[PDB]
Amino acid sequence: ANPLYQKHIISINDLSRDDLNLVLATAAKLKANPQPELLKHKVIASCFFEASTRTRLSFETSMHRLGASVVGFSDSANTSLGKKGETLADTISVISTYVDAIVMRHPQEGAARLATEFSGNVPVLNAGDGSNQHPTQTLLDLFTIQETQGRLDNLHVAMVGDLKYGRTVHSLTQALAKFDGNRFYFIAPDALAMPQYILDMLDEKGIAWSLHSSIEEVMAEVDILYMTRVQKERLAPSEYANVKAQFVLRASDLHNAKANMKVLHPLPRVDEIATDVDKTPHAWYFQQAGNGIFARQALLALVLNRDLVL
Amino acid sequence: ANPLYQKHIISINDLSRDDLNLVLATAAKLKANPQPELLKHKVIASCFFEASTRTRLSFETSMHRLGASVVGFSDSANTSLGKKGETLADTISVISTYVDAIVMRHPQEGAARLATEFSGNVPVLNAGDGSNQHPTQTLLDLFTIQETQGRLDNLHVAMVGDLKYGRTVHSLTQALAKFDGNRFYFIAPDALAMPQYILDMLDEKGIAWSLHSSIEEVMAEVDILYMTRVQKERLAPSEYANVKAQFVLRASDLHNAKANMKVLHPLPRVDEIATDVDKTPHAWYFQQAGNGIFARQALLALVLNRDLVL
Amino acid sequence: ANPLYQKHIISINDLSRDDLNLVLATAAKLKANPQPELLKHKVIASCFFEASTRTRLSFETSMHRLGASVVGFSDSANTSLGKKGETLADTISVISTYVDAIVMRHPQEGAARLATEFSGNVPVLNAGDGSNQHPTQTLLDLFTIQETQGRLDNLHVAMVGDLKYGRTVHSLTQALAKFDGNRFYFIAPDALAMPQYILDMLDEKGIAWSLHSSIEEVMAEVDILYMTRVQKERLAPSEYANVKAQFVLRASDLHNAKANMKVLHPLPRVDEIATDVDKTPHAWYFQQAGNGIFARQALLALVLNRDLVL
Amino acid sequence: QVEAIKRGTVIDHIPAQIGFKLLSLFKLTETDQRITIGLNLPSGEMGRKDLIKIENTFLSEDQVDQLALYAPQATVNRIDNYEVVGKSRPSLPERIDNVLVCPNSNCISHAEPVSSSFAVRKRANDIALKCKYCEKEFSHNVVLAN
Amino acid sequence: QVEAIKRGTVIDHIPAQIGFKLLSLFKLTETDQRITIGLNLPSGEMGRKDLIKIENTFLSEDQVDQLALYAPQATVNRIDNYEVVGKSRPSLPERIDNVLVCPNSNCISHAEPVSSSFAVRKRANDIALKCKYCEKEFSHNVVLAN
Ligand SMILES: N[C@@H](CC(=O)O)C(=O)O
Ligand SMILES: N[C@@H](CC(=O)O)C(=O)O
Ligand SMILES: N[C@@H](CC(=O)O)C(=O)O
Ligand SMILES: N[C@@H](CC(=O)O)C(=O)O
Ligand SMILES: N[C@@H](CC(=O)O)C(=O)O
Ligand SMILES: [Zn+2]
Ligand SMILES: [Zn+2]
Repeated sequence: ANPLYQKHIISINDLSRDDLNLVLATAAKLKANPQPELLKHKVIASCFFEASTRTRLSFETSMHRLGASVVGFSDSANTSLGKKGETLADTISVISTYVDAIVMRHPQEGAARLATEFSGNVPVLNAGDGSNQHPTQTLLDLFTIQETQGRLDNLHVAMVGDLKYGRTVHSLTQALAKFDGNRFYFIAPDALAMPQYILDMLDEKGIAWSLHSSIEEVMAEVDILYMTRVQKERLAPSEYANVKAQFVLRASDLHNAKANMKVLHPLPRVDEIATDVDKTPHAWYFQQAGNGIFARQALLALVLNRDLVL
Repeated sequence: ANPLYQKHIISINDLSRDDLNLVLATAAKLKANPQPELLKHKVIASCFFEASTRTRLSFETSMHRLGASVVGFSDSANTSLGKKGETLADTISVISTYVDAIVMRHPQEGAARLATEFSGNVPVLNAGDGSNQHPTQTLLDLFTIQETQGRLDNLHVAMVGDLKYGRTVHSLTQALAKFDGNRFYFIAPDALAMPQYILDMLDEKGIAWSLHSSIEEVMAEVDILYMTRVQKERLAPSEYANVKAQFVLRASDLHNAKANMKVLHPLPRVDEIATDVDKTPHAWYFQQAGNGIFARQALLALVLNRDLVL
Repeated sequence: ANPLYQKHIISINDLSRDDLNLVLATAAKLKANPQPELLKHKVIASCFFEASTRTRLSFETSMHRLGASVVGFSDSANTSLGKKGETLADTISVISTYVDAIVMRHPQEGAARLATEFSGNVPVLNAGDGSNQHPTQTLLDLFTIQETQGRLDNLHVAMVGDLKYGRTVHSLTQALAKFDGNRFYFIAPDALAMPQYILDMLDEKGIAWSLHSSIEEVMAEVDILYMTRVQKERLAPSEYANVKAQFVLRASDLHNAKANMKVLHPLPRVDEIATDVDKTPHAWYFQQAGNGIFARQALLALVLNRDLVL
Repeated sequence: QVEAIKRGTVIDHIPAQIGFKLLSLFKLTETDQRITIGLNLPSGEMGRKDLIKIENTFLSEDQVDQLALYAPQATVNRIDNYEVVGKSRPSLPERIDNVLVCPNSNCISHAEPVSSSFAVRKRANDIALKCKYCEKEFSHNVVLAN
Repeated sequence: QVEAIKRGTVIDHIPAQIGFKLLSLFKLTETDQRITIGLNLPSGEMGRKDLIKIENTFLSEDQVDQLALYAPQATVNRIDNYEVVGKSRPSLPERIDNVLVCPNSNCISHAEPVSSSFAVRKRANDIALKCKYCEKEFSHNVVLAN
């Protein structure tokens, strides 16, 4: 009965402002009032064809904290598609006869979308497809923001690092743009600048954004500093000059920031964030990840429950 | 004892306008009057620790064309340095105990100079050391530029491709700089630009040179268009964006060309010189390669035989 | 200028009964009267882009036995074609600029012919091109068949093994077909059968030939039992069932053998010829291999020296 | 008018060198139906153009869809009993089916068994196509490019 | 057939389904010359057929022979001043160059900068193509495109 019931969760691009705060409202509810058997007799497939710790571990923990069972795999080297040459389509075709929902992360962009065309009445949840989308990442991100800032409106947000291959910032920027007055600061190498289709969308709704060469020139204005890792598994050889970070955030150069400022990072981080930033009041990437548990718990219930009162 | 008798030929920077002229002078003599037994009873080592088609085969052919016998290797994997951990210093110390001269090519810069410090009285002829020097290559280029231009002066020359790693341009630019009124055009990507120490050296003689981004800009003025292959083997992973040739000479770009103008290439070429260019009358890289034969008999004769030739 | 002076020797199909007879005629002269300086002042390239023991060492020994000096390589991994991406056409264009002739073996069919189109005046001697032709091998076989049979006519010859990929049988069958009344027996698996274009060529001359499944069927009639090794390197994965020798000649299968009969093998052999056969008087592959020396001095002499020999 | 034939359909105003790409890229020559073709025919409007005459055949949306971002100025018109019964324009839907291929090499549309599909956001500059799978947008100058 | 050309070449009596082939194969349409082509056309001598007229373009006798293994039956009218000033006919050629691809995967022709080439001959009720390079022989039926 709820708007997200039985729905595929593929791209932030297919979601409304409402849907988002609907999952955030649920998340808030669930973190405060836990419901151990919201889905007691459910079997969910956790399928990762790429690599992951946060997304896959947070997801499965969520299913368990909600009383559901999990099957699946962390790499396809042993599936029939990894040894017998089976298509993704067929893999999705048969797995959809065994489970109530399928969570999947895959190396090609669009794999989640393709999955929904072979899963029948089985809802597919995109744990990240190549460098395209990472919807559940932004769901938890928005939750974390909402938390620290108490608002999703007119915030001064800065996104640093690899913006081209960050499915994380692709999905997060689309979502933040469904809200009013948000200002964006893009700090990235020209080779990994942050796609046009993203900026065009920002122009359609005519909202503020601007490129910057450094972090310090926007440090005093930002409410959220979203750091990113260089996707050195997705970039072209004609771009290996970008493997190393470029912008590295340390405790010291965090002096002129706003008190409420929060440093976020989908993780994992390599060198872009010095470990000396960890003991400061701004560091919030771990608390952030911890919120993945309430956000994905929230999503799993809305998709698998006609209704839920809490 | 001619000026070059028993000399080490390792870096053009150590040679004088006279040294070069003596080599070419000799080439013409030998080319005109082959001396089949000039080096009878000579045993030269041909040691290539890196790949080679032209410079290794021509060098060896030369040695036989002068009656010298040859020993060596074209792969270092079966030497003691390759399987038993021997240093290159020791490799040279023992070899200098068997031969009358050592022609060597190595993947590290400075290798040939290192050898001279351990070859005692045995002269070392540098057939290429990393991305540094390639003296015998310059000798043949000059002999070729001279054979088709009538002189080594007030010539307009363009060098395009990988100028940073081209041991070929490094030597040739230095060679021509030792002559008068030659203009230089450097057509190369920012990342593989002619190195500073070559420009500074040019400044010292008030030689005119400038950077261009197309063959066309200079096509009408140039006398010598010297093309180079990008040195993929030398590239740091971060210059990989320049692996593919950025400038491709096609037969159609030769429309407005000084009729005297010639196209040269130390070879091998990947695609920087379309095969349709091979038929045009500006095609001279193969002739250029054939000259290597004369430039090398010449150099050999001068280093292992004290008298000038008839 | 003898009929073979400055000629390309790339495919028996281009030769005449006379051409072959001239070669053998010459071999006998040189074998009888060695001409140690016949090719003084000659530099031949020995270019093997594929493995070889017999044809590469005999060819080179021949060149020295006639006073010619040699340059080349037995592995293409250290040429520019092997590490810098040079085409074979360019490889030939520059090499043809140094030597008086080019003996080459290559893994692709047609390679030797390709070279002739870029070697200008320098003749190309095909030392094997893929599974196509092997002309100098046929020359020595004939010289051998002739040396032990007294003639090249009305002989019964069996060729067993890999006839599809044997560049050896392809050439030899064509050579003998140029003579009169020779019968042919093809003992080979269905998958590695003599190719159609050889059979069709035979039909055109009304030459008798037929397929058999055992050495025994023809053991009594045969004059020449020419054994071949299965060309595992040439096999498509689907002909892999024929990797192991299907016919093994043992010393006990020679009981009913025409006393004149000889066993030949272009070599190397894996197991198709039991070592117990080596002692029998029908054993002639090693002698056969030694003849390669004469057939090759011969061919060399005729291609680089205009006069017939004394 | 310009030399018609009973039934069938005429595709006029095809841009030069694009004509022949239609005959092929649309298996148009797959019939026994009398076809007439004119390449680099002179025109008092485009300078020079191509023109196909398929006798006893028609379109509507089956292919006048692609014609859009192909012959933006072409003129398809049905002919019955020797007469033009309907001149048409390029009905250029915002959706394009399988006859197309996504440039993003890492798009799953390449590896798997699914008919391609693009959304066509026609900006007045050049044409942009967003992929149904990878969601990346491009220029028809790249998707139709060789 | 539309109308008569002033000067050029008209390939007449091309079998059906081949005229398009020939267009694709020898890139006859990569030109600025007015070309008029008609597929499936009632003849009388033969049932029906394809025709290709191409302005200001002539064909050498070998160029005409190249048509041999496609439209063995055919006339090629060299035309000057709207009049047939010479007619020719496809006689089997000695070799076919750079348009076909050697089916032998291990042939040197695939990797190097050289034009393809095959010798032509009729075997049984077929023509065999022998590759100049690898010397392997194939029925024209298998030797294909590119
Ligand atoms: N969080 C990124 C990877 C990273 O930034 O380390 C992703 O999974 O898309
Ligand atoms: N000629 C260069 C290699 C090349 O041509 O790229 C060298 O041997 O240093
Ligand atoms: N091109 C020269 C070799 C070289 O460049 O070192 C030759 O053919 O002899
Ligand atoms: N003699 C053959 C190899 C073999 O004996 O299998 C060749 O060199 O072509
Ligand atoms: N068997 C020959 C070599 C070959 O078969 O090519 C020899 O020993 O000379
Ligand atoms: Zn796509
Ligand atoms: Zn071939």
